[PDB]
Amino acid sequence: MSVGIVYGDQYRQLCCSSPKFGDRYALVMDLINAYKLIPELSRVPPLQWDSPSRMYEAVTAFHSTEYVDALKKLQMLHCELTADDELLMDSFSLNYDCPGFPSVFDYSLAAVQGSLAAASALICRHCEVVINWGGGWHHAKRSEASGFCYLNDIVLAIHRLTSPNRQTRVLYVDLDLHHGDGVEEAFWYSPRVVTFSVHHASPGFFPGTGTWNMVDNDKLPIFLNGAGRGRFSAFNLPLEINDLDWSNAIGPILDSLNIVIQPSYVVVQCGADCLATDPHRIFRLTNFYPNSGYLYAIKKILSWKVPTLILGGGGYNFPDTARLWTRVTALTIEEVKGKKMTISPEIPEHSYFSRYGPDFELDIDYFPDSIQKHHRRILEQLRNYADLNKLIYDYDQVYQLY
Ligand SMILES: O=C(NO)c1ccc(Cn2c3c(c4cc(Br)ccc42)S[C@@H](c2ccccc2)C3)s1
Ligand SMILES: [K+]
Ligand SMILES: [K+]
Ligand SMILES: [Zn+2]
Repeated sequence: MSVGIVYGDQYRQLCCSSPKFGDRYALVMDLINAYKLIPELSRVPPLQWDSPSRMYEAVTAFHSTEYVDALKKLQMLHCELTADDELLMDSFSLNYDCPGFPSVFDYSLAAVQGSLAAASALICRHCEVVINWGGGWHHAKRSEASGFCYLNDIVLAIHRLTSPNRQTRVLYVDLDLHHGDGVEEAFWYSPRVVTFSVHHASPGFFPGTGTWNMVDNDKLPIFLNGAGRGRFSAFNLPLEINDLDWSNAIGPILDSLNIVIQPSYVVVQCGADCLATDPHRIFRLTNFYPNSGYLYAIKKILSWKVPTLILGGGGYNFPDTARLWTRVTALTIEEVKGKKMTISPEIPEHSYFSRYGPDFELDIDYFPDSIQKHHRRILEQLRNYADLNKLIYDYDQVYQLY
């Protein structure tokens, strides 16, 4: 019922203004349009503020005044650096892996604009599900920029998320290869927003969080999962993996969270760093139809009949990221609108066609205990969280999932 997608001319220009990603958003958008999926999707234009003060209020709802001012100064100055300017940019980590360029603030803000527009569309009940491939930056902190993430659109969108109903709870699920540290930290003390991440964790791997907590004692390391009343609310799955193993690792956890928490809204990060074709070469996820962990997770999330917001994020293989996200968009249309879509395995000729070689197939050119202990730990954590928040559940079906 009226799936949503976020795109616009200025949105296209500014989302494709990052030297790291280049024209990834342009390729993704052109691949959705080339398969004639745009007429099956409702346009959600990015949200604009009537005054710069309103934008400041919206952004600083999570971030700090000094950080936003420093990012604006970086954008202004890049359009040499003084010693004090270098010092201030280093203090906020506005360099190194987050380099400056003339459109840092504009692009980082456009991502938040799209995410907040999707949030408003979900709240107003205009769209059952809204999609935004220009956002999904889960590494941005209050007073820090990490992993080319300057503004955390996810945190602000979740915060923005009335009928009589009752207390509102939002379930965040992160499928990026890297840990959702920013969203977890933002809602570390909040039980209403339940943050879950599935990621790779190895020593020296960015960021190194979402795994066993290293402390100074002889006891075995444990998993930190919140504080105060937001304790036991942060869930993380660190994995050392193919589509089937990833699907079996994710399924029971997300089903248990949906059953227990009973959230009003769901927000999914679909960063494409887990693809086997990704240059990082960590996980072995694909985009294949016959039954891909991405598609399985998305379908199982959509099966809950809960309003959902899908975001992009990580991914360096722009054509294959576009293939994955186009398949995800088509499957969302099929699941929500109830209208099947027959995606042509041969990629239609379009603008960026030349970059989808050399086989020009929709499927990507790739030819293909820890988990049970993790399952038990997350099951106990979910039990503790449910008892802490006094949630009603049978404690029998959830065990049967595992
Ligand atoms: O957006 C992301 N996930 O969603 C990211 C994951 C990793 C990131 C951070 N990073 C890294 C490189 C790099 C080159 C530019 Br230009 C800008 C940022 C960069 S090479 C590597 C590296 C960094 C530091 C030292 C050695 C190698 C990791 S961005
Ligand atoms: K993740
Ligand atoms: K939390
Ligand atoms: Zn990533």
